[PDB]
Amino acid sequence: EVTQLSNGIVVATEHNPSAHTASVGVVFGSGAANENPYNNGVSNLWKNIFLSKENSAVAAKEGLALSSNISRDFQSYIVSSLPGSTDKSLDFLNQSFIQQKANLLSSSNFEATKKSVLKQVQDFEENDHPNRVLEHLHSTAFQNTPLSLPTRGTLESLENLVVADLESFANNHFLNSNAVVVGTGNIKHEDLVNSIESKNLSLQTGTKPVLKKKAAFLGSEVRLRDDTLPKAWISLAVEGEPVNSPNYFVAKLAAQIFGSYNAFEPASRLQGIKLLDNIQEYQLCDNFNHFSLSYKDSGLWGFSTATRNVTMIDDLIHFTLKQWNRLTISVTDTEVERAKSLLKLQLGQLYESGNPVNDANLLGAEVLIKGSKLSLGEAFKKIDAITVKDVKAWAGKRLWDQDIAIAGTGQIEGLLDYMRIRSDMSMMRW
Amino acid sequence: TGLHFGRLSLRSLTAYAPNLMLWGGASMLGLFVFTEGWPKFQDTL
Amino acid sequence: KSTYRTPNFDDVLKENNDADKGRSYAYFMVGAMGLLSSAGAK
Amino acid sequence: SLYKTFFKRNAVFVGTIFAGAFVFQTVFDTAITSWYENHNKGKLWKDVKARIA
Amino acid sequence: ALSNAAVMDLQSRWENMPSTEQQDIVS
Repeated sequence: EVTQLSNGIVVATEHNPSAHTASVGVVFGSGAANENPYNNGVSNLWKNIFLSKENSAVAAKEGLALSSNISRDFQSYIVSSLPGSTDKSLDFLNQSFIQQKANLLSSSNFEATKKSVLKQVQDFEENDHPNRVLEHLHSTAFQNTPLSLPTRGTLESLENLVVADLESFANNHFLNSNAVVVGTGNIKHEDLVNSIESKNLSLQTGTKPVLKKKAAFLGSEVRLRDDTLPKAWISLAVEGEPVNSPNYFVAKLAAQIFGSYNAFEPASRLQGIKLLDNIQEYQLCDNFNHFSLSYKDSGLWGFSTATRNVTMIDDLIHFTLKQWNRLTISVTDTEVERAKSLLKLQLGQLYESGNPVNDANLLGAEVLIKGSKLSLGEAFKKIDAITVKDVKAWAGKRLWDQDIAIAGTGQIEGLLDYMRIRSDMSMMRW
Repeated sequence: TGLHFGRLSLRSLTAYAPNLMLWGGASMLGLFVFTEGWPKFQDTL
Repeated sequence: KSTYRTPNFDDVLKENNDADKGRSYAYFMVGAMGLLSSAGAK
Repeated sequence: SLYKTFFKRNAVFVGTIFAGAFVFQTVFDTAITSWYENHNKGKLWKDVKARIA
Repeated sequence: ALSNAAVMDLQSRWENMPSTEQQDIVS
């Protein structure tokens, strides 16, 4: 059961007696979308300061494990431990992250962390193609709007930061009205609330800055061509649904219909996905996957693919977009029936895995928007209630003759112009 | 649990039928446009 | 300059991008060219 | 919407292309013919034959 | 002084800038 109390800070807890671990954490409603192009990467630097050697050493001496996660809409700082020592994690979180920040922002520590983060971002930008392609897709989809800033930070901006930027961001965003205290695993809600009440655990006053511009989607493309690479990596997307939309689960199911494909695994060549019937003959791709990502203001629905067949890219894109076209007009009931159970198993593993850190992140990110956490059972009935008419109604609105965003790198010379791709979003025979 | 087929499904023929009538209606409109000035077809024009 | 920073396209861009209004204006111009063309071909 | 009725289906988009082109054939033909005769009033055959009265 | 990131190019950055964020710079 999920129990949430608004006394003090918003305290959420999900109790699981079977687990042998307990996680206690703080989730902030600010993310990479709350920063600007001149201090971009301040959140990643804060994360790596919390994860620095001295802080991690003092934590691990007591027997605790530290996790930090940076995203568009939230920042997560989690302390995981054994069930008997769940009170010690609160003490470490109070003493280190909240009460005092002078020790963590010393000159030498800041310089070392800055040099390590610069090295990491430099390695990412050159030797991680499928993920940086998705980052550029975000950066070109939401350009000149908060949601397009990369979460790690750019190489040029990360140099200009000083400790003053970090402390300014901490003053502006680490607030009581922006925070949720989350408890996961083998702990009780009453015990957690009592433990918080015994201490003060006050973060700050409130009134975080309000953004003047809301995120917007622009049809656009960016091409980063490099002929010294062996493949071509391509990510393509349209505007999707945000969190708290009525069509959220319909979006995830429509994504699940096409699924993912790996050419080298024997089993995934026999899937009921009809798209493979066009792909398999000439080995058009090595792998693809479909995504329905949702944020607070907007979302992305699309796919990502990698291939060595540098002379047949347009055929791959054409067949994929013709499979997308089929959703509006001629989706069949068996497709939806398979999609329901595939999605239920897909959602089942996500929310019911052994690791409590994923549960903590999900619960903290959920209560910061909805105000409450949807149960597993009520999720299934909405999934089971989906019909063919709903899928057709959603697809006729979100992907029929709509603008797209594209991002590719590698031997993308075979990738045709924008308009030729944009015309594939309709059939013209219907 | 099997639908009548010949490489073309029965379910997919009923899904295209409303559009097939619309395409048929769009074709008659194209016939009157291209066969205007025909005196015999002017009997119903 | 970082690749993530994108060049200024402001003088080219429309103030309000509404898909239903935007695709309707483009389709009407294409439709007009088709309507006169069908008349000429006939 | 106006888009959902006309431009969504390519079956009905080309139908109203042909339907609008059907009307334009006769309306434009009569509009041009009348101005041409009006600009040349008093010269055409039906005006000379009308003068014989 | 003041942090280099904030002051530099604080012209094109004046607009589209949170009100509480821009009231700290003038203090």
